[PDB]
Amino acid sequence: KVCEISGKRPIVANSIQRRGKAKREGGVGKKTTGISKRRQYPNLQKVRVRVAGQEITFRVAASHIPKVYELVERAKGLKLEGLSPKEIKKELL
RNA sequence: GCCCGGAUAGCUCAGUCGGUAGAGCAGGGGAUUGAAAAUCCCCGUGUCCUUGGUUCGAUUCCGAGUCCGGGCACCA
RNA sequence: GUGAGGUUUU
RNA sequence: GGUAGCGGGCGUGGAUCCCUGGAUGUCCGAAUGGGGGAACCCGGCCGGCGGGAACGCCGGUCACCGCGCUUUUGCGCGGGGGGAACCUGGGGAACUGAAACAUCUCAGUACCCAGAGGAGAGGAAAGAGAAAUCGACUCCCUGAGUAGCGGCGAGCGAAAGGGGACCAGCCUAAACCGUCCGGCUUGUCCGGGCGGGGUCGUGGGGCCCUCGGACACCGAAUCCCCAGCCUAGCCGAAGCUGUUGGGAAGCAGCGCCAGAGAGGGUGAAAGCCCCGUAGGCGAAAGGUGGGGGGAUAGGUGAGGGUACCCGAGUACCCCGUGGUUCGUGGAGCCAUGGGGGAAUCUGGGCGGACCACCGCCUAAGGCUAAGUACUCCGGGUGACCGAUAGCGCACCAGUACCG
RNA sequence: UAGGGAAACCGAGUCCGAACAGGGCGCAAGCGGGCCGCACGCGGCCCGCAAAGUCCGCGGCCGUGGACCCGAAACCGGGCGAGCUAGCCCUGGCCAGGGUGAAGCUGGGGUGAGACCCAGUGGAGGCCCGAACCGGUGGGGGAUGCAAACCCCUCGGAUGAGCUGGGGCUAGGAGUGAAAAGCUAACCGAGCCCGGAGAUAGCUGGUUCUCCCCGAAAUGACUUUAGGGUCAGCCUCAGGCG
RNA sequence: GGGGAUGACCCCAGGCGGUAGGGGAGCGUUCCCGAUGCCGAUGAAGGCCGACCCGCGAGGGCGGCUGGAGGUAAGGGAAGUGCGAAUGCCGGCAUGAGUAACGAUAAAGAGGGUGAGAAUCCCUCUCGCCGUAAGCCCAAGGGUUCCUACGCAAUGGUCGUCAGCGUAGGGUUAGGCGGGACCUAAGGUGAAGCCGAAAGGCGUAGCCGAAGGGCAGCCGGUUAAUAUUCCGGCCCUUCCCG
RNA sequence: GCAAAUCCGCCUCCCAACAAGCUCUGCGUGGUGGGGAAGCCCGUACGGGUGACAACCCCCCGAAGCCAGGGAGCCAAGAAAAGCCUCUAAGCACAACCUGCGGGAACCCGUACCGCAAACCGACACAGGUGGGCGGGUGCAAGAGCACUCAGGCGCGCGGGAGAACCCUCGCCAAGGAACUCUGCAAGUUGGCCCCGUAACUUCGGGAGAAGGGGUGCUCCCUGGGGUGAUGAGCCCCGGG
RNA sequence: ACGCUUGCCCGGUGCCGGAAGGUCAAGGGGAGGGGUGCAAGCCCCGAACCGAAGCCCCGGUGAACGGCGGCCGUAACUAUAACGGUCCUAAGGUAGCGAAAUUCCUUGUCGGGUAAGUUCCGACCUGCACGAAAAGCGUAACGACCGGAGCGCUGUCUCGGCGAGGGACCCGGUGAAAUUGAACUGGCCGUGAAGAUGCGGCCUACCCGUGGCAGGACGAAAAGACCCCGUGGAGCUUUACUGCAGCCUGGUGUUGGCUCUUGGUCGCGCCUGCGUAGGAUAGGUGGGAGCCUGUAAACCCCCGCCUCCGGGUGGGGGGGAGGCGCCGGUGAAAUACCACCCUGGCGCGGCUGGGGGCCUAACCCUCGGAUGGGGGGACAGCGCUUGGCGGGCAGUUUGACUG
RNA sequence: GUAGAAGGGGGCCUGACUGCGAGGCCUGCAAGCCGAGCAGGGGCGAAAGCCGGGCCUAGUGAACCGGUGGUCCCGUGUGGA
Ligand SMILES: [Mg+2]
Ligand SMILES: [Mg+2]
Ligand SMILES: [Mg+2]
Ligand SMILES: [Mg+2]
Ligand SMILES: [Mg+2]
Ligand SMILES: [Mg+2]
Ligand SMILES: [Mg+2]
Ligand SMILES: [Mg+2]
Ligand SMILES: [Mg+2]
Ligand SMILES: [Mg+2]
Ligand SMILES: [Mg+2]
Ligand SMILES: [Mg+2]
Ligand SMILES: [Mg+2]
Ligand SMILES: [Mg+2]
Ligand SMILES: [Mg+2]
Ligand SMILES: [Mg+2]
Ligand SMILES: [Mg+2]
Ligand SMILES: [Mg+2]
Ligand SMILES: [Mg+2]
Ligand SMILES: [Mg+2]
Ligand SMILES: [Mg+2]
Ligand SMILES: [Mg+2]
Ligand SMILES: [Mg+2]
Ligand SMILES: [Mg+2]
Ligand SMILES: [Mg+2]
Ligand SMILES: [Mg+2]
Ligand SMILES: [Mg+2]
Ligand SMILES: [Mg+2]
Ligand SMILES: [Mg+2]
Ligand SMILES: [Mg+2]
Ligand SMILES: [Mg+2]
Ligand SMILES: [Mg+2]
Ligand SMILES: [Mg+2]
Ligand SMILES: [Mg+2]
Ligand SMILES: [Mg+2]
Ligand SMILES: [Mg+2]
Ligand SMILES: [Mg+2]
Ligand SMILES: [Mg+2]
Ligand SMILES: [Mg+2]
Ligand SMILES: [Mg+2]
Ligand SMILES: [Mg+2]
Ligand SMILES: [Mg+2]
Ligand SMILES: [Mg+2]
Ligand SMILES: [Mg+2]
Ligand SMILES: [Mg+2]
Ligand SMILES: [Mg+2]
Ligand SMILES: [Mg+2]
Ligand SMILES: [Mg+2]
Ligand SMILES: [Mg+2]
Ligand SMILES: [Mg+2]
Ligand SMILES: [Mg+2]
Ligand SMILES: [Mg+2]
Ligand SMILES: [Mg+2]
Ligand SMILES: [Mg+2]
Ligand SMILES: [Mg+2]
Ligand SMILES: [Mg+2]
Ligand SMILES: [Mg+2]
Ligand SMILES: [Mg+2]
Ligand SMILES: [Mg+2]
Ligand SMILES: [Mg+2]
Ligand SMILES: [Mg+2]
Ligand SMILES: [Mg+2]
Ligand SMILES: [Mg+2]
Ligand SMILES: [Mg+2]
Ligand SMILES: [Mg+2]
Ligand SMILES: [Mg+2]
Ligand SMILES: [Mg+2]
Ligand SMILES: [Mg+2]
Ligand SMILES: [Mg+2]
Ligand SMILES: [Mg+2]
Ligand SMILES: [Mg+2]
Ligand SMILES: [Mg+2]
Ligand SMILES: [Mg+2]
Ligand SMILES: [Mg+2]
Ligand SMILES: [Mg+2]
Ligand SMILES: [Mg+2]
Ligand SMILES: [Mg+2]
Ligand SMILES: [Mg+2]
Ligand SMILES: [Mg+2]
Ligand SMILES: [Mg+2]
Ligand SMILES: [Mg+2]
Ligand SMILES: [Mg+2]
Ligand SMILES: [Mg+2]
Ligand SMILES: [Mg+2]
Ligand SMILES: [Mg+2]
Ligand SMILES: [Mg+2]
Ligand SMILES: [Mg+2]
Ligand SMILES: [Mg+2]
Ligand SMILES: [Mg+2]
Ligand SMILES: [Mg+2]
Ligand SMILES: [Mg+2]
Ligand SMILES: [Mg+2]
Ligand SMILES: [Mg+2]
Ligand SMILES: [Mg+2]
Ligand SMILES: [Mg+2]
Ligand SMILES: [Mg+2]
Ligand SMILES: [Mg+2]
Ligand SMILES: [Mg+2]
Ligand SMILES: [Mg+2]
Ligand SMILES: [Mg+2]
Ligand SMILES: [Mg+2]
Ligand SMILES: [Mg+2]
Ligand SMILES: [Mg+2]
Ligand SMILES: [Mg+2]
Ligand SMILES: [Mg+2]
Ligand SMILES: [Mg+2]
Ligand SMILES: [Mg+2]
Ligand SMILES: [Mg+2]
Ligand SMILES: [Mg+2]
Ligand SMILES: [Mg+2]
Ligand SMILES: [Mg+2]
Ligand SMILES: [Mg+2]
Ligand SMILES: [Mg+2]
Ligand SMILES: [Mg+2]
Ligand SMILES: [Mg+2]
Ligand SMILES: [Mg+2]
Ligand SMILES: [Mg+2]
Ligand SMILES: [Mg+2]
Ligand SMILES: [Mg+2]
Ligand SMILES: [Mg+2]
Ligand SMILES: [Mg+2]
Ligand SMILES: [Mg+2]
Ligand SMILES: [Mg+2]
Ligand SMILES: [Mg+2]
Ligand SMILES: [Mg+2]
Ligand SMILES: [Mg+2]
Ligand SMILES: [Mg+2]
Ligand SMILES: [Mg+2]
Ligand SMILES: [Mg+2]
Ligand SMILES: [Mg+2]
Ligand SMILES: [Mg+2]
Ligand SMILES: [Mg+2]
Ligand SMILES: [Mg+2]
Ligand SMILES: [Mg+2]
Ligand SMILES: [Mg+2]
Ligand SMILES: [Mg+2]
Ligand SMILES: [Mg+2]
Ligand SMILES: [Mg+2]
Ligand SMILES: [Mg+2]
Ligand SMILES: [Mg+2]
Ligand SMILES: [Mg+2]
Ligand SMILES: [Mg+2]
Ligand SMILES: [Mg+2]
Ligand SMILES: [Mg+2]
Ligand SMILES: [Mg+2]
Ligand SMILES: [Mg+2]
Ligand SMILES: [Mg+2]
Ligand SMILES: [Mg+2]
Ligand SMILES: [Mg+2]
Ligand SMILES: [Mg+2]
Ligand SMILES: [Mg+2]
Repeated sequence: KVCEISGKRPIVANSIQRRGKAKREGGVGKKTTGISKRRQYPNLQKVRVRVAGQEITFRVAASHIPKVYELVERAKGLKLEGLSPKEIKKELL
């Protein structure tokens, strides 16, 4: 799925397996022996954030783990202790 | 094709961690046992892989591989 | 407290 | 109404018909009070009716999601679904071609999903590429089947520049400043929304000093008005006689008009029998108004000092990938799935491994008309057809019929 | 209109090369030609629209496009179907009649007590015979039939591993399967409908008016190739030699 | 090759079987320039003939009959341009041929009536068949096929006056019967929540979901067609009001 | 009882205890109402008057149906929720609930016909298939089987001649009895009930209805009973001589 | 189902276990080189070494896949095998059956059944080519299964006949079907693509029908259902190829705090060499007549240090001119003065590489009413990357000449 | 085919060269083979002359992708790689 902050999507990518040592390191070269479609995913991980309303769980990538904890200090001057444990979620940017 | 361990007597094998070497068969007669089997005894078969070198030497150590194998590639 | 690779019938 | 037939009534006091604005518009259908096997059933609240408490009906409101206000209640603004073809993004084949065939081609095509449009996408250079050059973007013709890629086989295939259609450029965060709120050490600072301040490569901009003068100019893509166009239409020249025949428009005589001798109908073959073509008028009302006049928002300058800021897990490196002609080749650039990981103009990216010089441009935020594709629909044309043609249907057709 | 060379680069020359040896590429060779300018080297001229090429038309052929037409077995994408059939879940219904007589119970015999035996009672079985019912073993008819799976007789189970009504779930490289590769809407070694797709076919068939002139071949050299191909041989047309 | 009046008209010599093919010359059809024209009721295209004329031909002229309103030179062009074959297609009509069959071997016969027409329609008297149905009542399913009156255009495997066939008019009456305003199982949808590129897929509470549970009606008559509904007797249920 | 209870569950019980009381069904009787034939006249059809003041009594067989949530046995262990009964939370106790007495209201859809076929599904008025219930009587021991026949329908929607070969179905046959054929394939015999008898072998059940046989009709007399009815008179059943 | 058993061998393969050892990926590490720049710097390689899974190797596993022999001589001729010698050997089939659903020779041989038996039954074993859980031999009951025999009875037959109904036949009514080049369609003998109604010769035959047979029209149906070809298409298999699902595994993110001993380029330091032939704690060698020495020697008493148990080398606190080697002695080599690195027990400079023990907040599971308890615990799962297994799946290929 | 050496023996050398190659055999094409002669510089022989492998016919493999030396030709703005 999509990240909650950045938005990195699971992209498709070919898995081009081949056989043969290369040109400058060998004799002939690299011949492609088979191609197949492939489904690359991101590091979608869960993290708990202790806000005084509710301990919210997120879904964020490993390259954006410090974006969440950096985003707590940005999300500290906003309205704390909201009237429901769900409205704290979508009000991050 | 780099690397890995070796080629010993018709047969296969006792080996060195550098100063050693072969035992068994289709074989002839043989103390034996009161003239019976062969327990046991002489006995027919070493370029110890081809070759170069520390070395008193090479029947044994080390270097390239011609001899055969497993993994590893690479083959337009 | 100790002894047999062990035998065959003319 | 097609559309006959019986039986009735309307119209100059303007009937029928056409166009525009309205009202009603049962039920289903995004369906949306709820259920539901679509065109059915059952309700809640507020008013009314039937003698009306119990029963029924009518008129409003009651689905979900994202926003602003409302501290919760609730009120306003949008979205859901469909659309012949087109466009963008995310997935995505196989037969065929290589006279097999797995890389490749077919092809990022058919097809599936999402949203928007009368187009979409793209767009104001971290561009292009050799000339110190061009200067947003889109489309056509060239360049050119060229350079290139490719079991270097099949085959795929640019870009630069030029001639053209069109031409519009902008907005915002950052440094600095004012209010309010949040954490709280209520210190002298942090975090967020608003108001001024900035949109740059000739580097721009914040603060301070000097030159000052704008109170003059530009100007929308926003708004207002209007020319014009569309949804109904109107005016609009000119001929008779006799004969064959059932029928004259033919034929014979004398004529007429032409800004109209296109077409169709008229018992047959007509410029002068009719409807209209030439040409000119026509809007009360509703749409368009890219065309043209006005208004506003918004823009306007030079030197010195300071080096505070110029788009963060981002540039860059490695592995795995897609696109450009680039299939891993010397493999650049554009985005990145993962790992490491800064700087803010003495900072960076690019000019095809790479190093130095020399040139171009500021990425990591967003918007943008015009030129381009297509025809459900409107009309005109056709060396287009004429009921086995043409769309599947010229006819009461996506019907009868099959499943 | 200038071409060589892989390019650099050079140019009526270039390249191979030390080279003017030698060779491969092009080059100039003269068509209409009063050209007598009066030097028979004639320089080049009236001058055929040409050596010399381009643009358009009309034909033959070819490549990419479906490319003379018809016809597959198949592949992929999106969906429709478990009202037939296969399995299963929930809820109901069906099984006439007759017999054999298990476990237990009661009574009697037995001994010290049982175990054990007999009689009655008892009515369970994937029991037996046999109806509706679900099936089709064997025979006959039916064979453009009554029927795109029947009819007459005989049959196996018929209290169950049973039969069946109603509401559902499972699906195409998948479902289900007491397992045959059966069934999945009358045809299943991978359904049906649409689209790619006018797929491909060196494989069959067909290919429409007339007249005239010439006229073949079934051979050779090669191909994961022998029924098809490329070149040559054979034929025809046009332009030149004679 | 020649006379070369260049004659595109006649002499001389040679040749004229032919598939796949190569080449040359013509005919016919749709439309277009010619066409603001010409032909055409004294008769156009098309249809049926010709023993007529021209042409080696595809064919073109002319004459007669039918037809009732279009056709188009000469010279050219563009083709959706010439059919007998493709187990081609579409529509018609043949052969098979007055042939097989006429649909369970349960079975018909006779007298009257209607009617133009009767083995087939209506009535009566005999005979046969089913009678755990070939009888009756419901749920499926079908959707006016039910009844009456008038008829045989078409249908009934023959006829038919009849018809489940056509035209018209009627006919289905519910507090108590079966469903909803009651509930639930398998299963489906689905607040919260979870997962997945999107379409979407799981999923608590709750909702839907039945031939399952609960709930108050029995007997007889009436029409050509309605009956636990209409009516006669008789008994109950739910809710509201005093 | 994811408790709030006087309700339910558990433990202490003076008692009752195979019972009785109280509630829930079915049947009979029951105020009363309806039906009332076969046969006969009028009969076009349809059917109508009828024959009555109609009778409407008794006996037996007897269900898979009702009481029902009965009883016994067995393992494979045999749904949910709603109505209704009861106790309470917030609330209300001038309310609200229950039983009577009188008066009102009861809504939307189905309703015809065929429904084991001519109207459903099979291109057809198709010898196929289609769920549930009633599905009579007599005899065969019984029975939804067989044969016939009540009520109800039907003669199957092409017939009439002759009575060739040949096809299908059926019946019969001197003598042989499987000799035909790949094979007793097909056809035929045995067949139901009661009574004697029943082998090899075995997992002791079975084989087994083994194989083999005898009887079955009708009339009269005597007699054992059982059920209902009353103890038997009457009526059904099992028999024996 | 059940009675008796599952005997032989682990060589190939599958599987399990393996802290010894070989190979190997990403990666870590990096001597030594290359390009460029005036250099500072930047960019490429890079051999040593470390580095899992997997493969190789060892053992086990046969109610795992899988198989289970030949040859020469010997007993009163024959026969043997029960005995003696070989192995492509891992191993040579044991019990129990056997011309059998197995047997080619074969109808093997004998006996029963019949008069006649290629079938059947019971044995013989000469098992091409039974066989022990792809189970071996029997077995009460049972089977719409197959094979054989007998019995009473039957047309099934020798050998047919007769009768009945529904068709067939005639008449009245309705009235198709596939096939079809046109047909005015004779036989024989020859020819013709090699099987003649049509061609040639001879013979026969008036035209047209009705009922029947099916010998012909190479009759009809289906574009052979057998065989071959197509570089046709599918289903299935495998140690045929390549990928994928899935599984194992190193690195890395999620993912942390500590501790123990081990590892690598690692020589600053410790003091390690005795098969040894003589005097031996004798390393190969380099100087080898000087220095241990009065800044505290010698028979051996200090003594940490290691040890093959002999013994030597450092702190030397009390000694007091004596230790004795270059040669002789050993030999493949001569020290005692200055150390060149191997052989090693060992302190540490660079990174901790791996293996354990504890806590745990991340993460996961779980508990009635869950911002809180319990357990696992930085492991699992998940992403990227690397290597291996992998017909479970998919795309595929498997040639041609050929009397 | 060869003794009027190509056969056997001895001396000296590597022409078992580099750039070409007129004219041909054969062939569909691709290939295969003979090659007098020119230049440079050699070997043998005093010279004339011969030597561009083997007495001859078989002893092999088109193309593409790459490896090792030289050439310094191109090398993507410039100089280099
Ligand atoms: Mg990171
Ligand atoms: Mg003795
Ligand atoms: Mg009108
Ligand atoms: Mg009128
Ligand atoms: Mg009127
Ligand atoms: Mg009027
Ligand atoms: Mg008006
Ligand atoms: Mg309107
Ligand atoms: Mg309304
Ligand atoms: Mg609704
Ligand atoms: Mg809905
Ligand atoms: Mg109100
Ligand atoms: Mg009111
Ligand atoms: Mg009122
Ligand atoms: Mg809206
Ligand atoms: Mg498109
Ligand atoms: Mg895309
Ligand atoms: Mg493909
Ligand atoms: Mg291909
Ligand atoms: Mg492409
Ligand atoms: Mg939309
Ligand atoms: Mg849309
Ligand atoms: Mg536009
Ligand atoms: Mg646009
Ligand atoms: Mg846009
Ligand atoms: Mg845009
Ligand atoms: Mg910009
Ligand atoms: Mg351009
Ligand atoms: Mg321009
Ligand atoms: Mg501003
Ligand atoms: Mg007018
Ligand atoms: Mg006018
Ligand atoms: Mg007139
Ligand atoms: Mg006119
Ligand atoms: Mg006139
Ligand atoms: Mg507007
Ligand atoms: Mg405009
Ligand atoms: Mg700064
Ligand atoms: Mg690339
Ligand atoms: Mg990039
Ligand atoms: Mg990234
Ligand atoms: Mg960069
Ligand atoms: Mg660069
Ligand atoms: Mg249109
Ligand atoms: Mg049409
Ligand atoms: Mg017509
Ligand atoms: Mg339909
Ligand atoms: Mg030349
Ligand atoms: Mg020239
Ligand atoms: Mg089913
Ligand atoms: Mg159903
Ligand atoms: Mg049974
Ligand atoms: Mg029944
Ligand atoms: Mg069956
Ligand atoms: Mg059958
Ligand atoms: Mg059978
Ligand atoms: Mg039976
Ligand atoms: Mg039975
Ligand atoms: Mg069934
Ligand atoms: Mg599919
Ligand atoms: Mg599968
Ligand atoms: Mg399955
Ligand atoms: Mg089927
Ligand atoms: Mg199929
Ligand atoms: Mg096709
Ligand atoms: Mg295609
Ligand atoms: Mg071809
Ligand atoms: Mg000729
Ligand atoms: Mg040719
Ligand atoms: Mg010529
Ligand atoms: Mg003449
Ligand atoms: Mg002549
Ligand atoms: Mg000719
Ligand atoms: Mg020809
Ligand atoms: Mg036409
Ligand atoms: Mg005229
Ligand atoms: Mg006329
Ligand atoms: Mg015409
Ligand atoms: Mg006429
Ligand atoms: Mg055509
Ligand atoms: Mg035709
Ligand atoms: Mg035909
Ligand atoms: Mg006849
Ligand atoms: Mg006949
Ligand atoms: Mg006939
Ligand atoms: Mg007949
Ligand atoms: Mg009959
Ligand atoms: Mg009669
Ligand atoms: Mg009569
Ligand atoms: Mg009469
Ligand atoms: Mg009759
Ligand atoms: Mg119905
Ligand atoms: Mg119907
Ligand atoms: Mg009707
Ligand atoms: Mg009538
Ligand atoms: Mg009629
Ligand atoms: Mg009729
Ligand atoms: Mg009449
Ligand atoms: Mg009717
Ligand atoms: Mg409901
Ligand atoms: Mg209601
Ligand atoms: Mg419900
Ligand atoms: Mg409920
Ligand atoms: Mg559900
Ligand atoms: Mg769902
Ligand atoms: Mg119900
Ligand atoms: Mg019910
Ligand atoms: Mg409950
Ligand atoms: Mg009814
Ligand atoms: Mg009725
Ligand atoms: Mg029934
Ligand atoms: Mg029917
Ligand atoms: Mg019928
Ligand atoms: Mg029927
Ligand atoms: Mg049935
Ligand atoms: Mg009797
Ligand atoms: Mg009886
Ligand atoms: Mg019966
Ligand atoms: Mg009767
Ligand atoms: Mg009848
Ligand atoms: Mg009849
Ligand atoms: Mg009939
Ligand atoms: Mg007869
Ligand atoms: Mg007889
Ligand atoms: Mg007899
Ligand atoms: Mg016989
Ligand atoms: Mg015989
Ligand atoms: Mg039989
Ligand atoms: Mg009784
Ligand atoms: Mg410099
Ligand atoms: Mg340097
Ligand atoms: Mg540096
Ligand atoms: Mg059975
Ligand atoms: Mg017979
Ligand atoms: Mg019949
Ligand atoms: Mg007839
Ligand atoms: Mg013949
Ligand atoms: Mg003839
Ligand atoms: Mg003849
Ligand atoms: Mg026949
Ligand atoms: Mg722990
Ligand atoms: Mg925690
Ligand atoms: Mg813990
Ligand atoms: Mg981990
Ligand atoms: Mg496969
Ligand atoms: Mg393929
Ligand atoms: Mg000589
Ligand atoms: Mg050549
Ligand atoms: Mg030689
Ligand atoms: Mg560059
Ligand atoms: Mg450069």
